[PDB]
Amino acid sequence: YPGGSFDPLGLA
Amino acid sequence: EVNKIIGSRTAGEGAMEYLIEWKDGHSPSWVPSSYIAADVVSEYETPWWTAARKADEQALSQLLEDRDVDAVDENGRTALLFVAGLGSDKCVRLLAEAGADLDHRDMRGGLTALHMAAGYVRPEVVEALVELGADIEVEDERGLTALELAREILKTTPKGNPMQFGRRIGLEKVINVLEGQVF
Ligand SMILES: [Cl-]
Repeated sequence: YPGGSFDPLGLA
Repeated sequence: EVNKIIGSRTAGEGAMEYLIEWKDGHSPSWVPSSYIAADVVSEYETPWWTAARKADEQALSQLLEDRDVDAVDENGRTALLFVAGLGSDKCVRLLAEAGADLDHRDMRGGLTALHMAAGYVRPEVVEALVELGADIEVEDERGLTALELAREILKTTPKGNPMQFGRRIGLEKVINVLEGQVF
């Protein structure tokens, strides 16, 4: 992953 | 002759098909979403995808009736994926009762409800999913199961860091839940 980053949905 | 959409179902993959009530008085048909006007389709779907995002328990409840519970957007997500992602234990149990496919995989990565509940670190939801009977062995398009993915994200979260320390306890619980299924 790109760091801890995980927003496959788009909530940000 | 298009009066209104009075039903829906998914076709092929990431593609809706709707049940048509005609005004002129014939039988109801099914049509490919692209056959009918965009703003007709929009006024039908928009409430659903709005509610899904706000994880609104009761909206979803009344919008259920002739609509396909696993209605999919363009990326193959269903409202179950969105609500798992937002942590709504309720919306998950609601949609579960309605008959939503727990093992549904979206198409932008193969992800499922569990991957989302694990990804956004949603321990309560992960519990509900396992308990409702989701298959925990389902793999995403990298081969990763839900569990493996918690492990993978956990590794990369800065360890002696007071700020991301919250997620830490989070990911651990996710892992506790899922491992209690394998071991
Ligand atoms: Cl949760």
